Amino acid sequence: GAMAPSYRVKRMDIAKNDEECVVNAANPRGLPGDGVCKAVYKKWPESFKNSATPVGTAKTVMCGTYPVIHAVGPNFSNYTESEGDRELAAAYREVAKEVTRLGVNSVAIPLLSTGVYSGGKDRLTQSLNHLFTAMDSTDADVVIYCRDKEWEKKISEAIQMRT
Ligand SMILES: Nc1cc(Br)ccn1
Ligand SMILES: [Cl-]
Ligand SMILES: [Cl-]
Ligand SMILES: [Cl-]
Repeated sequence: GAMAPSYRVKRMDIAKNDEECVVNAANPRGLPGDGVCKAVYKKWPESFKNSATPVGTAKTVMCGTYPVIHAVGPNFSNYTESEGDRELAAAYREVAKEVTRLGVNSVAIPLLSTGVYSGGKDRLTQSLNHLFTAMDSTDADVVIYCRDKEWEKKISEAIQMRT
């Protein structure tokens, strides 16, 4: 565990993270995909061996000894708001199980279902709150990666508001 488990946010490529493992915003078929998934494929291509896993689940594959936790958030184009909400919460619970099982002291994590799976909606708050629900009982240092300056501000504010 981390000595004083924390949340942090950084605005940069999750492929350049400084943590002991990474969560991929994966697709169910283990394809190279777009956005976070394509950056992860470029950095850790070996981790996409048998990475396919259903919506609402996480599957870890090692790239050398570095764990890549493939977390499949729902595509809100396909799911109802209600079913999508349930699957998004579930993907993060499976990430918390994997992070715990791996025994890491830190994890780099994107906001699931906020990009091309958002169904063209702003899901920062919805995705972040599910992240907190899952990860709050873990003792890993959590570092959330984003690319948008205003998202960075909002995420930082949401973290600081609970400290
Ligand atoms: N490569 C990336 C892309 C996004 Br979106 C967030 C973090 N890292
Ligand atoms: Cl960068
Ligand atoms: Cl996404
Ligand atoms: Cl972002």
